[PDB]
Amino acid sequence: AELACFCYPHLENDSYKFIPFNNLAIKAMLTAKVDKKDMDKFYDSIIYGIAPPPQFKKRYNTNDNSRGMNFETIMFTKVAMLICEALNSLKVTQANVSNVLSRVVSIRHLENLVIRKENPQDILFHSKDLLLKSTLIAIGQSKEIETTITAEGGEIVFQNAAFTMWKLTYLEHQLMPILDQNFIEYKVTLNEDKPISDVHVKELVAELRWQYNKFAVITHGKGAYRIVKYSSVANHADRVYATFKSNVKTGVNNDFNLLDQRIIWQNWYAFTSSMKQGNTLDVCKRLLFQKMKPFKGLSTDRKMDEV
Amino acid sequence: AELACFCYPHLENDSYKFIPFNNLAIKAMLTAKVDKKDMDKFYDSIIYGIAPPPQFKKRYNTNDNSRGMNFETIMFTKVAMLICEALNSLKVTQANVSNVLSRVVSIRHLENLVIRKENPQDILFHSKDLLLKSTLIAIGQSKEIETTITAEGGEIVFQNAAFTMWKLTYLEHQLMPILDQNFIEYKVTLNEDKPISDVHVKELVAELRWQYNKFAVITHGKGAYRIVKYSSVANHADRVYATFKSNVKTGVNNDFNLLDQRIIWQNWYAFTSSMKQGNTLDVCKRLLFQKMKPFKGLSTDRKMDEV
Amino acid sequence: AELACFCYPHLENDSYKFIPFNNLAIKAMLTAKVDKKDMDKFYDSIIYGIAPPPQFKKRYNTNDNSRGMNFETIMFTKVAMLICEALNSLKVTQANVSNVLSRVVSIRHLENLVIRKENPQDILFHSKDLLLKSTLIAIGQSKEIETTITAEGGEIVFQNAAFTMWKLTYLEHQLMPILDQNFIEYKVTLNEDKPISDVHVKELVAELRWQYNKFAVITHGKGAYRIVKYSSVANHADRVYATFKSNVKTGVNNDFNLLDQRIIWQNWYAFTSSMKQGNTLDVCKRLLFQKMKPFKGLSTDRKMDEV
Amino acid sequence: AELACFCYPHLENDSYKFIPFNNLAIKAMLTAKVDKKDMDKFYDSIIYGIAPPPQFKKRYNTNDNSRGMNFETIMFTKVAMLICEALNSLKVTQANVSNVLSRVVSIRHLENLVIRKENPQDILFHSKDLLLKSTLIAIGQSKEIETTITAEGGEIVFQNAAFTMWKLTYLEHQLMPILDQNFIEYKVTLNEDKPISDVHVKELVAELRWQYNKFAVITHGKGAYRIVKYSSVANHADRVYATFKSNVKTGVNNDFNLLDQRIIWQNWYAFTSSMKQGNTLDVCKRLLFQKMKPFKGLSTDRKMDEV
Amino acid sequence: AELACFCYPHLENDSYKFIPFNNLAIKAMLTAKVDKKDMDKFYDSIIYGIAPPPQFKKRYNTNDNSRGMNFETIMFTKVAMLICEALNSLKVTQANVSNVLSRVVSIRHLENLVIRKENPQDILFHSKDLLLKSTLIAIGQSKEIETTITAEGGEIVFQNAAFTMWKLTYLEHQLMPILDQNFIEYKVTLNEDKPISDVHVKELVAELRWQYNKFAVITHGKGAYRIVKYSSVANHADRVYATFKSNVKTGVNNDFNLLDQRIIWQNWYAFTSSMKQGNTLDVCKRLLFQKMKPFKGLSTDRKMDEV
Amino acid sequence: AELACFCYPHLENDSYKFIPFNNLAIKAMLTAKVDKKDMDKFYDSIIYGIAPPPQFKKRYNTNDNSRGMNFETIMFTKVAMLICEALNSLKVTQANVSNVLSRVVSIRHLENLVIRKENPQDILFHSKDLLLKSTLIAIGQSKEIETTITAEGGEIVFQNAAFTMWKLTYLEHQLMPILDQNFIEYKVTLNEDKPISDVHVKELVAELRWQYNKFAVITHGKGAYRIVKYSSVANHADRVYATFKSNVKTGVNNDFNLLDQRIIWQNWYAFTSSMKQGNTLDVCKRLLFQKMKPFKGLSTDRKMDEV
Repeated sequence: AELACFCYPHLENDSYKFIPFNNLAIKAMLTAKVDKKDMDKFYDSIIYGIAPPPQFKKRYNTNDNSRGMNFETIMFTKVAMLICEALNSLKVTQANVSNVLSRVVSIRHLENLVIRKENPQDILFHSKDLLLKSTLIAIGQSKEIETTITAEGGEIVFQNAAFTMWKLTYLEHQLMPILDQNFIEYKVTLNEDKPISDVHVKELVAELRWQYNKFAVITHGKGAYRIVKYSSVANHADRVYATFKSNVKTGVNNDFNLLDQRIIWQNWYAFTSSMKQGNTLDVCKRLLFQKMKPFKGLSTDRKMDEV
Repeated sequence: AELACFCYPHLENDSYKFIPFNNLAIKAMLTAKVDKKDMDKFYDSIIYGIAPPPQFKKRYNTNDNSRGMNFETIMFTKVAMLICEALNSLKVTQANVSNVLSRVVSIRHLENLVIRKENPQDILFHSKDLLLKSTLIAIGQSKEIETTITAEGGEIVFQNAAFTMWKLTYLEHQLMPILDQNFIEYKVTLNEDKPISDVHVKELVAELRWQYNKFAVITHGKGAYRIVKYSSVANHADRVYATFKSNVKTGVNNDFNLLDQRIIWQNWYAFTSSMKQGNTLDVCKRLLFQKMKPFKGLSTDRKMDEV
Repeated sequence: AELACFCYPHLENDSYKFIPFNNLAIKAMLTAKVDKKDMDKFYDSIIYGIAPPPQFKKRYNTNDNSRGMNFETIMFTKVAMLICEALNSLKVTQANVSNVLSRVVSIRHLENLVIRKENPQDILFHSKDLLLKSTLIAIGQSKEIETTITAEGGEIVFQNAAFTMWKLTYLEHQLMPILDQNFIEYKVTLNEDKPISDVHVKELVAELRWQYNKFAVITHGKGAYRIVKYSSVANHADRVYATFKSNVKTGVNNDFNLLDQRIIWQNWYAFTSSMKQGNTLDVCKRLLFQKMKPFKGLSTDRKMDEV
Repeated sequence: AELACFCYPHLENDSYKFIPFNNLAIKAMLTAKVDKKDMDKFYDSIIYGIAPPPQFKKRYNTNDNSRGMNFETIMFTKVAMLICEALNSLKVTQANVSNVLSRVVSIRHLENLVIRKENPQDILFHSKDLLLKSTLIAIGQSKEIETTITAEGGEIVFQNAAFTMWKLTYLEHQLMPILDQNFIEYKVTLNEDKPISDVHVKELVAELRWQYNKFAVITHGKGAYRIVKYSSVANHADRVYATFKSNVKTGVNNDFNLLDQRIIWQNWYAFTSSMKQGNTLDVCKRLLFQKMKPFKGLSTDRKMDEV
Repeated sequence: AELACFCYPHLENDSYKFIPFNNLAIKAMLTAKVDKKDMDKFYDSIIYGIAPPPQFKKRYNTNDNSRGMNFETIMFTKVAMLICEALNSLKVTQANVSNVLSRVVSIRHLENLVIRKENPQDILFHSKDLLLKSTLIAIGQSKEIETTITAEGGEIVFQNAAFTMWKLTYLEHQLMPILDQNFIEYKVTLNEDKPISDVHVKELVAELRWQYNKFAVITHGKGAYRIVKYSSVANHADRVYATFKSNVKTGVNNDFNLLDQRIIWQNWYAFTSSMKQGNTLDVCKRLLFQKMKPFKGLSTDRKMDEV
Repeated sequence: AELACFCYPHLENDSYKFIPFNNLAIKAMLTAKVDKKDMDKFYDSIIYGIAPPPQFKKRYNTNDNSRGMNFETIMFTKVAMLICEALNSLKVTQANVSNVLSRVVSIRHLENLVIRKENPQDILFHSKDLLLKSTLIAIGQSKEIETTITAEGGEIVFQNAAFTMWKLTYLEHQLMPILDQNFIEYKVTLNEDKPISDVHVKELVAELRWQYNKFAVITHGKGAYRIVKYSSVANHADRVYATFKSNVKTGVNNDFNLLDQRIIWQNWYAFTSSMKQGNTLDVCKRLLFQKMKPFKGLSTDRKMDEV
């Protein structure tokens, strides 16, 4: 999921521009015999242009690899272009080139932006500005946080004055869909990164308790709630901790937003808050299984409405 | 069926213009939690633009509502545009905005115009003028009456020097088709709103008696005959009476054209004429079931032709 | 439509038995070069058994004949068997063999019996007795008249205490279906060949006037009403007159039952009654086009029910 | 849903036997003109045998009726046979004939038994005894209560030492399926009609709270829990009250089993318990909307398991 | 893969008989809430009969488990029957019941026997004797070794005077097929468990070198060669070592037949021979990666034939 | 396969231009009766333009000829255009016209170029220069040798610093595909026509021995390796010898590049080297069957990698 999997740099017109790879060039690369010291260099397919460094092979699916991406689809091309336009608007310098490209990002998030972008009803279709801003945050090249308007997208299943809830269409993705057919994940974005009233929070918590009782409300600390099956918070806990460590080992400032305590699942708030307080993985995961104790009457109200 | 279900007003360039809704914006609105005092205001979906007031929800079909319209079809879009072009040619003022938009109209009539408009053989395809005039009468913003050239359309099943008979293709509609598969309805329009000869009337009555003996000839008082199954005149009687009352309660001038007595079904002429004389619903419906008594030899002639 | 098209006689066990033809044997016959004096003899295909006399060739469809029957279907076989069982129960003698077999009958009527016979819900499926009686009348080897229980069949579209109305499924036949896709014909059979009350007649005439106004009520004189389009009574008039002549030329007693005058279409009753009075074809057909003059209130009642 | 819709009585061999109707006989009946005083007598189709009294017409679907059953399917036949075998094992007397046959029962319940019966893995397939007992309770001719082994059936979605939970496959029924595609209903049967431990009850309540939070736990008083959407308890409340009245007006002993108070939804227990105390409909329905107040920690446990 | 997954014991007629499970009974079991001390007891589904102990749940596929078997196929039933007939011919005693049933066997091997058995051209179809003997060795209840005639089966791709080579059709299995679409595995069985000539060995080694150069020739020590991709010998090495340990820990006599040294792949013969000499896993696997050194001219001969 | 099968010359603008034939014109020609002395002249179809000389008839497939090409496909047109653009860039003179056009070339090679050309990822799509150069060598009008960049194309199955290996997609060709479904052929092109290191040769020989052990490495002497089944080198040997003779009889300089001795199959190098030394066909083919004798350890290395 490194940006180097979709494009390569080219100083042209005294500046850094980025070019999408040709899937056939990637195809050729995957069949190449490469001298060891060249595993980290761009590959010349001769017939189809430059291709990613052979050290990234495992990122692409083959008849003996399904943990990668389906680079021979259109989406791959579209996702690559999406990345390039955003990177080109940055005018990166030799100094930063490898850093940007070495950055691992979410392919699903990017495919979702493509789907927004190519949709004439979606603002992103009408605003190169928002589109760029939305992509920039998605590829870690922006400080702003993802809000409703800049969201990766999906199917809106609930909306309020303060939040917007999306169903992540990952199962139906072309590039790198989720493989487990029993997967189901939602995302809640703030419409505005400003203070929210108790009332408009109550509405959100009521909808999650009623419509999604079998889901845990968590967050990856980037300003958005993630709705995941309770039987999945373990993995989520794992990956977020890794990412926390990485930045601690990478020196990268870990700015984890715990979000509203009233909304996040108890155990998660614990595991997470512990992590921030700079703790160990094992000490953290303890709290996810630790059956704890500490709005109300919501289910009853919604129940009564229905009746 | 209120015009507010397809568009919203926007004072731009010092005048009122109307914009079609995005189905996805409507989609989002239908999943929204709305504070009570906002049920009558346009909804901001954020991602897809403005959407109709949430007080109109029941106008759209969902997995738990089939009494609405299939707003996620193209037709919806087309019908919305149709309405907008017509409304824009009016240059409505703040004073009249809500009135026009609050007006309930027939969606089927509008889908039928779209079908005429997009048909290169149909004049409406070649005349923005007629098209506008045809739409204006359809959305109650014109005084002229619907005649053959401005008809909602359908399949011409009979034509004369004075009339044109159309089969209403409602079953095969995209936006809001009739659901009962045993439905069948025709419409007869005058080619010209001028006096008609006895002869050219005789031809029309002969075709209705022969080809449509199981149909009642009625009218909704807007200048056109409606051919409906006898097992349906009850509902028709109901809705036309309501509309009569509404305008009496709304102060709106009720100008009901009873049309030719020689053509309209006896009982209907009664029920209707009674209504005009300002009577009660119950007093009116009496006459539809009251087996009464009072051209001829027509069936015999047509019968002889056949043989 | 001669019985000789489905079977051949074989004196075995000192009596006449009849055998169904093999379609392939018929197939071979149709490709045979036959000496003139053999056109009226059964054909030996050698490989597939006996086949009908080559003088009947035009009775079978080929790539250059569609006025015949589709003898290569199962139905052909079934219809042949049907005929044989009935003929075998007669124990025909040398004296009568050729007469029975030379008799022209209706193939559609026979296919309809097969459909009744093979239907477990139909009595004919449970009674070899009725089945035989029904077939015997169909192949002109019985004096009884076709009544509801012995009817050729079809879809019951109306039933009363005295009559049963059937839709003739000829379009969907396998052996010799009607080719004109705009064909539509009904048949009314008496449930009992006894006197019928005025009331139970009124019900029948009311259903024909309401539900079938574009149909003429006639009869071929064999005791059953035939409901045919007015644009078809001409042909019907023709064929029935021919059949009348044939029997007059054949000496065969013409017993034509005009049926109830109150039900039969006026002009038809005339044309027919004239025919019986022993008249000319031209003198007879005159009356079908002669726009004449002489129960009531029926349509109004049915109309009122509907409303 | 009266038993008279599937069979008719025939005293043969000095006893009452019951015979299934032929769908074509029903078909004919539906097209019959019947003298008023005969609306309550069995109809003779002549060709297809006896048919139900024409007063039951609305029980069968036609091109202008979808509130009936699809009698032209196999299921109809199967369901009819099912009923007959059970009724025949009773040896009903002239005295009781009309009572048994006039009894309204659930067609869906009967189709479900057919599905059990014809399933070689299901005991009912191997035991004419249980099958009969299961049918007898289903057609109100038995005092025993429906338990797991005699259940109408469906898909087992949960099972315990004391209960068995079934998904009602009504949407996929042939004879009289539910038409609303958003329908979903479950049924919980006791494996034994004996006292149940608190523990094995706790398991049942935990599964309903976790897996079916959007469902109300009610009962029709016949010894089994019914799991229905909260947006449906209104209708359920209505029909059960009617049935309560009917038996009070019919003098039929109303033995309504309120079932465990710990399991039944609060408001329902109220509405129901009120009904038994002999109260009014309006006084009863009050309690369904009356947001009340009065095991625990279950959701938390199940939540923890998942994690 | 324990025999307890397909059947249960029943002392009937003073002896032990085994019965196949009903898939629906297994289905119910998988939805059951079971008290801990009952995880090792047979489950009573009530409606579908006995089912396997809930402790084996993971052996069956569900919407959240693909590492099990597709028990709802016919094959499951067939494989179960296959096992039962064989076990019933043993007349097992209370003393041995649990041992036999606790035995883990290969499901693919059993599905392959079913395919042989149901094939009229295959001897196993004509000999209950061989069939039983073939099954008995497959479920570890026989001392004889699998030879060509008693082979699990597959597609014969090569045959000699001494051996028979089969392609394992695992990908196309119904019950528990291989999931990796790039899987390919062969099996070589001796036609007779007697000494083989050098010549008829040479033919076998020549066919493996030419036609299967990218395959390693190994064995699981039960008397048959297994042809597997070199990129798979690692797993094979793992599982065979485990099985070796198990029997050492289980006290079960480990009789591993290294087979011909001239045929088995060098490294495998090492790894294996080491294992027998009673060594450690790590010490054993060393030799599989240890690029060693020590018939000929075979490829050249085959190459020349082709040309 | 003569260039005259796709185009005809036309001196226009004082120079030679070439025009593609219309398939329908060819179609007409194939049905023409031609006077003998006209078999070598272009044919005038009158309606579809000029067509090839009737002496080439056997080059086109008909309902009684499958040894030709499917000229009624698009590919035919495309391949013709491809040839014309290349020939037009030559500005051929009257003196050379017939020579160029009489030249027999490979149609498959040309279809492959079309596939490269029309592929936006392929350089040939972006460079009229390379495209022309690639075509020119393919139609024998260039001295340069085919290298990776100018290759006919196919699916890249292996690539190195010095070579590129392609799978010839001949089976799936439109114009003149290979008919034997068991056909399989590869081509190895040098990326640069410069000296290659021993190492980068070793990689190529290792991939051929491992992945293609059942294939002979040969060459047609034009600078590229051809990978063919050993059961096919006979034909290859035949055709290359013919071509050698032709040029010796045609006086055309035979410049046959034997390519690397370390890579070419032994026997082939012999047969070929013999041919060059100017020998007889029979003397040459001897060596292909003569089982001879004279890098290593490669298979073992690759084998070890896999494990």
